[PDB]
Amino acid sequence: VANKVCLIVIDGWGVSEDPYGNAILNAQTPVMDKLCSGNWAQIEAHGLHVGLPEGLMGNSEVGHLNIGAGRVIYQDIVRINLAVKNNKFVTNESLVDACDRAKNGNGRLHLAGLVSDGGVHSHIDHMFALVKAIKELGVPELYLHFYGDGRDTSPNSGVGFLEQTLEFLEKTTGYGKLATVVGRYYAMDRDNRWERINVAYEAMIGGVGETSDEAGVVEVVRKRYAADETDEFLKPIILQGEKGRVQNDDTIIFFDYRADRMREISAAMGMSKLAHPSNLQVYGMTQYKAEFPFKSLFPPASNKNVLAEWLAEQKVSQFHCAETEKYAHVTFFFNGGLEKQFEGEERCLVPSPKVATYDLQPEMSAAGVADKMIEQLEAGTHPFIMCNFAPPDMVGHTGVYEAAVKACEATDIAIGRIYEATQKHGYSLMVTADHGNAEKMKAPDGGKHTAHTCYRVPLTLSHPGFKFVDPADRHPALCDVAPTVLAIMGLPQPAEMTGVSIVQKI
Amino acid sequence: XDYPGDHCYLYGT
Ligand code: NA
Ligand code: NA
Ligand SMILES: [Zn+2]
Ligand SMILES: [Zn+2]
Repeated sequence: VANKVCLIVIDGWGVSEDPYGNAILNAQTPVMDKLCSGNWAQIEAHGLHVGLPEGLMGNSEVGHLNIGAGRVIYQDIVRINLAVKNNKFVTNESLVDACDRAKNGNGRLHLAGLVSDGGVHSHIDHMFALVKAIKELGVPELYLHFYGDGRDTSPNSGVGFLEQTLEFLEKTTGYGKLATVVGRYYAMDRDNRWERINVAYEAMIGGVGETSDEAGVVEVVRKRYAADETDEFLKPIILQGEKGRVQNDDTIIFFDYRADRMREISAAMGMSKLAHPSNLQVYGMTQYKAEFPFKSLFPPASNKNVLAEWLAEQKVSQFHCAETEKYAHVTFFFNGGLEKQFEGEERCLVPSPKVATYDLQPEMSAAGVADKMIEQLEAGTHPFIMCNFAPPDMVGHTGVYEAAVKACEATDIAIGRIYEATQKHGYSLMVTADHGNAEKMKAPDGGKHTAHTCYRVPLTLSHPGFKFVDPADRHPALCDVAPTVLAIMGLPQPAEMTGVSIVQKI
Repeated sequence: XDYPGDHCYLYGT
């Protein structure tokens, strides 16, 4: 190790020149006023920069995940939307596997999921992309099982998604058949009400429901609407007869990317007085349960060699410290979104104060976090140490402006104490944040702003031997923090960290 | 919360 490094992650501290309701600017913050000058950077922590949809604010779990990982981890929605945009379903490994199984087997494949543009559990565009790719892959026979929404979309929008689907299958692809329509109340239960699931299950396997066809099914639904039965509660409609049922040896893909409401129906298929079809293989758009044998079209990012893992692999010990409210953020999320502790990794939990709301004690336990970090700097055992400072975010969420000011003052004090100890004991200090919050405490109306923001966050560096630079093709972002730490420490960067170091050694 | 990038990461805390 060339340089020992102390990384401070402030929680909810963004960079805003807009002074109204700006608890950071208006707080006495003389330490960060100095660290955020000269050689410092401002990096992105929201939206596509951290793998979230464009325009979406950051948060603690995304932010610590990206900081710790040294790469953008793409949230399911973005990841699948990119695959659609770039025509990547046709080479998706698991889709090719599902299609090869059908082509080498009985030729029959099924798609099943929530058919709307709600985007909470699914999107109709993803189902359309799947049909196009399955057609291109040469699957002989494809059936669709349409789960009516009415919850993430309006209760009488389903007939519009049904018209879109029928027209798409008939005239755009000329391939694939609608086999079932049933409300999400039945198909997508998550409360172990198996009498609800069974309605959808028997429709899919046994054709239990109202018989219809392409010419009549929209009118069936309109009659349901007129009887005050809306999308979420549609009782089953059965098309194509027995051909369209899930039968022995069939293959099925569920295209929802939200696991909680897919666990029951997918388990019923993959593991009532009807005979259960045998030798089914089930695929999910994403992982629904690690305990399931199902392949996923978009399995979890493997997240090999996040910073904590990599330091342990290089035989470098490390320290992670937070107070209670952010302890999961510097452990579970920082380490890649799982509960794993690495060889040589020491953890430190500072108790948060026992108060009804944190605006009552806005300094929370920042002083105690600083005390523990200073102790580690004095010992010098760990070449990498990091902490989180909770107050700006947690007091920010109360909406109380003057409390947020005091939170930022207490955080600045704590940062200065750590800074002075890094200079005495030979560590370089880098200060960053996981997203903004306290720089925007008031809405334009004067009312409270209790949410995260889309502002950039600081990245500071006390070592005078390096200069900040920008990436060639994009703004710097949280994915660049761990690469930059490793460069300052003189350590190698793993290939899996596709973020870049944004310093150059002088 | 079950895997990095699942739906709970859209809002977090
Ligand atoms: Na200030
Ligand atoms: Na705020
Ligand atoms: Zn946070
Ligand atoms: Zn927060």
